[PDB]
Amino acid sequence: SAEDKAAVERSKMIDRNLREDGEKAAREVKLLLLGAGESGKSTIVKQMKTGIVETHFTFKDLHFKMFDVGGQRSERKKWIHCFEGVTAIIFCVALSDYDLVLAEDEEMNRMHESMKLFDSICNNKWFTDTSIILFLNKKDLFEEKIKKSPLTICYPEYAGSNTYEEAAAYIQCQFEDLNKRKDTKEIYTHFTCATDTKNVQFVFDAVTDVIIKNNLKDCGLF
Amino acid sequence: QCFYNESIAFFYNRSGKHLATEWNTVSKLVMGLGITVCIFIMLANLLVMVAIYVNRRFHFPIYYLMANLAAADFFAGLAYFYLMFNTGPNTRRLTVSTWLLRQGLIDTSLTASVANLLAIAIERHITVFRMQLHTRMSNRRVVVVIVVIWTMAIVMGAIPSVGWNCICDIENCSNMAPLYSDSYLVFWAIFNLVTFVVMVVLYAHIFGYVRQRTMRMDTMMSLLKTVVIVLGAFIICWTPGLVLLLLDVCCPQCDVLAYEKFFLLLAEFNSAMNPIIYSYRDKEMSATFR
Amino acid sequence: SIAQARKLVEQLKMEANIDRIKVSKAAADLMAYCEAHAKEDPLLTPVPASENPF
Amino acid sequence: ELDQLRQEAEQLKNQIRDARKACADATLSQITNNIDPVGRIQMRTRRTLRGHLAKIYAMHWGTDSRLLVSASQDGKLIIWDSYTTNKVHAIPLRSSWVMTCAYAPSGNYVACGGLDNICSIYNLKTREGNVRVSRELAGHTGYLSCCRFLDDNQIVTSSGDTTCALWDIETGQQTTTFTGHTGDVMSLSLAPDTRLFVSGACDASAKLWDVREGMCRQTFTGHESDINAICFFPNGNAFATGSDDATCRLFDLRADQELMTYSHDNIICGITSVSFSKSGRLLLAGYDDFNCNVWDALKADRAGVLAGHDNRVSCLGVTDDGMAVATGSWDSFLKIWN
Amino acid sequence: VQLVESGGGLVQPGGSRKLSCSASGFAFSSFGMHWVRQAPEKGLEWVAYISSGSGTIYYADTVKGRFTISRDDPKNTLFLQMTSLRSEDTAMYYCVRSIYYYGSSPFDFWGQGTTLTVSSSDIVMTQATSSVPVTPGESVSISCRSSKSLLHSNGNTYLYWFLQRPGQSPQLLIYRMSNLASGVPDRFSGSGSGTAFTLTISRLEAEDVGVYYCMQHLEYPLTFGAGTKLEL
Ligand SMILES: CCCCCCc1ccccc1CCCCC(=O)N[C@H](CO)COP(=O)(O)O
Repeated sequence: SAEDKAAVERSKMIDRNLREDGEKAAREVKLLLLGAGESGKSTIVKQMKTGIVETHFTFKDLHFKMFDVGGQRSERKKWIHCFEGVTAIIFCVALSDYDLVLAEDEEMNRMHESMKLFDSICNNKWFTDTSIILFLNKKDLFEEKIKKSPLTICYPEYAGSNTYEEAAAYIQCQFEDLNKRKDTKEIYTHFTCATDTKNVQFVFDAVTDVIIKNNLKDCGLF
Repeated sequence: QCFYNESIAFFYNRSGKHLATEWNTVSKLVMGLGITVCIFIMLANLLVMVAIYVNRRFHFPIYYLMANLAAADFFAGLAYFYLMFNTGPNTRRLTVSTWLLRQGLIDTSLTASVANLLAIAIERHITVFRMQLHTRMSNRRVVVVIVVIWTMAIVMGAIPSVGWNCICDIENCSNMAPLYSDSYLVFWAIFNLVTFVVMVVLYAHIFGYVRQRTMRMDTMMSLLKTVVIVLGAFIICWTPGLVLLLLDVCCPQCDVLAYEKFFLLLAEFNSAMNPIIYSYRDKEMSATFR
Repeated sequence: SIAQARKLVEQLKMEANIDRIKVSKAAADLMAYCEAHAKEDPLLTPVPASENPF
Repeated sequence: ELDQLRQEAEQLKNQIRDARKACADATLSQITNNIDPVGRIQMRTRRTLRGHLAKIYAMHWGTDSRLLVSASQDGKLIIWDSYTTNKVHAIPLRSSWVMTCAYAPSGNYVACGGLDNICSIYNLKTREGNVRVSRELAGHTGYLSCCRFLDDNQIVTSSGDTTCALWDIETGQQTTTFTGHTGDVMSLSLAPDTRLFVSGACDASAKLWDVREGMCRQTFTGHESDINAICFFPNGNAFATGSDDATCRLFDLRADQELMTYSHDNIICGITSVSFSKSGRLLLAGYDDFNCNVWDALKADRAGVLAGHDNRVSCLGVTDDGMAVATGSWDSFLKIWN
Repeated sequence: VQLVESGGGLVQPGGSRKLSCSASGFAFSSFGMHWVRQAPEKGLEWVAYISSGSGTIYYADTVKGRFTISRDDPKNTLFLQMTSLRSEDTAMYYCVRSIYYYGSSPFDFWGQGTTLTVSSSDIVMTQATSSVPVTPGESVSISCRSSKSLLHSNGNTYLYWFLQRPGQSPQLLIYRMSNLASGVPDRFSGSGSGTAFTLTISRLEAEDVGVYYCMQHLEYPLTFGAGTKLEL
């Protein structure tokens, strides 16, 4: 029909718009963030330039989209699957939470609570192949905190001196051991660096590596 | 002056070559080793193609070129298998047309194998150098390069079968292939030489890029191991043949006929090793073997 | 938590104070409606391609 | 005291449970023992709609049984023409995280929502011929899981804040708020007469609500895990729930009990969508098995399967006239089965 | 949502003049545009058409290869390039918008058109009623006849209706048989099948007196009918 003929011209005009848009979305980078209330996710976001909040930034000729979804306060078991296949999962924990506790629970240290969230995400059935970037914040306050208090409060076992060098290191590693997908996904842990702000550059590099390494994975050249 | 009048005997006798009407120790040995190599190539490629087709997981462009390499090497196995059952006394049963058929099969099969290796190299360079995570990959550039490979393979195996041979210039042509011309052997060997140097530059660029970017931040060991073993198979299976052919066409008094039957067996052994070089690393596909 | 409990108890008391019919009769009613509209169902009885919009 | 009311409250559950046994005269499976079976239901993919570049979560038929809507994480809302497979509208969303769709009964409006906690309403019939967003219903504190238009002005929504709401689109305020769910609400279904609606929540219970009063009339339990989909029987005197226990259950509103469970030993993944047939004889349930089963709704015998999708079947809807069944999935394709 | 066109006036024969129609107030990039001309004493006559995004350009028999039609989406304008005007091109050139999708209403909005006075296998729709006398508050029926079965296979009778009040642009009433346009009272109604069509007005007023037109859209070049003026 003359009308129906113009109709299939609309469906072709629609499809052009869908393609151009599809391939524009592809070049943008999709990072999911999680963490504790006092983690420093806020501090990370500042460095980078209700509902699910999205933030857009460009760096070294590449476009990044960070999804702060910590404000959902519902059940993650129903809505996390929506993020399956994000480039990488930024995760923030505050190193100065080793000696505190949640004011609501009895004696679950904040640090032990942070691990519990990290355990469930690093081994989540939906992110088997997804890499994790792990930011550890409040490293500065942790230096001054560890100079006065012991670390043994939170971790009973510690074959180590109360020096930042060793103190931090044990924790990092203690977090990194959580993953049973050792031979699938890479955790690139970095300590939040105040002045250089290269937290952004680490992610840039960590993503390209996640990409280049991933390119290596599907292509079996690895 | 062109003559397809004469038989194979005239062409051999014009060359330095010997017909070998009688069986030989050497002939029996090479028949056994060639049939072994051919059986190995055929079996190994059947498994690779069967696995690449049975799993819907291996339905992506890299695995497409992998299955294409398995098919090309199976074609090479068949060509070398047919070249056998036609050597020693059996060659005396040949004619000009049939001899050209045999040599053409060999040319197109090996050219296809070399082109598949170059194509896989070019693909890995592209996949590594893209700067996105997912990039929904189409089936366009894989099928484009699959037809380039096969077009080039068929044109290269047919050119001497038609026009580029010494049916017209008896004086000016090869010592090993009595009918292929020095021009054709130079061309085939410079083609393979530039293809090898292209594979060398591409994998070196891959290594350099990955090194710079990831070291700015173990992968280094695996990448260097894989790169070295991929180029090594090619160099230790081709440098012999290529240098031997250049010697035939350039060097006077270079007795190059003596280690010919073996260098071709080495070049077929390349295609023997290819399905396992390109399937050992992929834990998943390798294990799929059950 | 006293308010939540008080709002809770009157909810079930309202829920318990409803007329309930036997499953015997309600079973027949679901049987009756399916058979009464059986012959108007495209998916139950497949329709020839002449009256099939797809 | 807390214990006084609690020891009281646990008693009130007893009279409800005591009366339900007294009304359990005979099982539907015993009553429908002599009904002639439905026979093998061979249903083939007639149309396949392509154009989504991400996983589909939601679709809704039109009341004219020809047009339909779909949303995906690509941040596009597409109105399809099922007959000619051609796109009528492609609506860009402000939020890529969309989990629900509704197509108004008049077909003048379409609504979508998700993790952005907002129900956006798009106007289709617009003088300037470009679907424009009409209203943004922002009164929830959790992801929206479902939404169903009553009229061009009334829309009822269920969210992850354990509450359902009835809205007034002109004013953009909740006319009524339905509370009482102890878990995240996943789906709602409106009655044929649009006077009642049942909602399924993550607390393994379904509640019958009254749209005018705003109070819960009945609550049905029996499932073991989250209830992910819900639909009334065509007569509005029954409804079916799909859960993560890989069971579908047919509840009655008058008898206030459970009638059937549609469980098969082979099936171990969770039900994502359920829908009925125009006669109520077939219950189509979209599982995570990547396929979709068709149940005999009065025999509880799996008669028919619709296996055409690569990934999980997210949404599954049947037309008003029952001439087709369309299933969406995470493989980015809608398929029309007839 | 107004449409205004520019150009026209007085041109000697053989001259080439350009008509520009500046769309304003609607999504011009997604509207298929037409041109329809009306002779000073005669009825409407379709001339040109462009689809959305300049994908499809059609023409009438009398202007094939003589007219060039173009659209400028970013500037929301429509152009017509006329070449070697003949004496039979004296007409008011309306500009019409139309969008084609399931259930849409093509030819819903008509421009004011421009006056152009040059110095000096096709469906035919037939209605033999003109200057019909009628009184306000009575019921009047307007009949139309086609030379071809407009009822397509899918069941769409691509017959349209229009109403041109004296000194105004044409206005859509019925975009397909048994359908009613937007912003038109319920009084207008149309029932017909195949080649026989009627337009029934239950009760009329001084506002809807004027000339009525019938158009088919089964296939190009969208031949119109003669006028049917209501006398009052
Ligand atoms: C035709 C050139 C294409 C390019 C070179 C292929 C190649 C590579 C590496 C070693 C050798 C070659 C071919 C050499 C001739 C082909 C043969 O079969 N020779 C043997 C040598 O003993 C006699 O075969 P025959 O006379 O017994 O039939």
